[PDB]
Amino acid sequence: MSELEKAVVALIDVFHQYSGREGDKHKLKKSELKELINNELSHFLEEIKEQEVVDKVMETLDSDGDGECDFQEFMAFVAMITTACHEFF
Amino acid sequence: MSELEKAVVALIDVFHQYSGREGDKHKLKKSELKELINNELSHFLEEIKEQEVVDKVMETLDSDGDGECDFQEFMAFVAMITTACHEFFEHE
Ligand SMILES: *C1=C(SCCO)C(=O)c2ccccc2C1=O
Ligand SMILES: *C1=C(SCCO)C(=O)c2ccccc2C1=O
Ligand SMILES: [Ca+2]
Ligand SMILES: [Ca+2]
Ligand SMILES: [Ca+2]
Ligand SMILES: [Ca+2]
Repeated sequence: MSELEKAVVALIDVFHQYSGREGDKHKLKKSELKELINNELSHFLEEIKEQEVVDKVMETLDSDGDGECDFQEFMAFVAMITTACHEFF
Repeated sequence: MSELEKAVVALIDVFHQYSGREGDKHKLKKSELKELINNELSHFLEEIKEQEVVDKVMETLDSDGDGECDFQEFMAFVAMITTACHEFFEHE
């Protein structure tokens, strides 16, 4: 794979490393989303140490209202992060 | 860096490998977009050889109509590709 192709696959893989833990294997519940952020975005985003933040992040990401973050919603999160990083530089 | 953080950085890296080649250093013109697809998406998309094909890709991606693909528009392209890829496997 090229660098870009590897990045695409990594996005899918990381989503599933977390979505597949509990409940529906194709969505991130609050606890899965928290762990993804704390373990995999520790250099980019402040660590989540409060359940209120979990609740508010999920509210922001959960566009279809099912209480969880699906792949589409995760990709919108990735786009937000990547845009923020781009602006940073 | 986690794998996710490395992937994010790779997106920014690749965009800039191509956007700074010609003209506006912050956007992909058609030639730069063709080169990006042909060299970085050679396993996921058919090689571009015809003008009409790169014209159509740019038309599809160029949400703001300025004739080039900026970073936001590139990120939307990446999301399209990633979503399509993920649908080839169990995804529900
Ligand atoms: C991206 C980010 S994202 C910050 C939340 O919007 C970042 O914090 C960072 C820090 C240091 C080097 C690189 C980066 C990013 O690419
Ligand atoms: C990703 C892609 S790119 C999007 C194609 O519409 C792909 O073509 C593909 C084909 C076969 C297996 C896996 C994948 C992808 O992960
Ligand atoms: Ca789950
Ligand atoms: Ca949802
Ligand atoms: Ca350019
Ligand atoms: Ca544009």
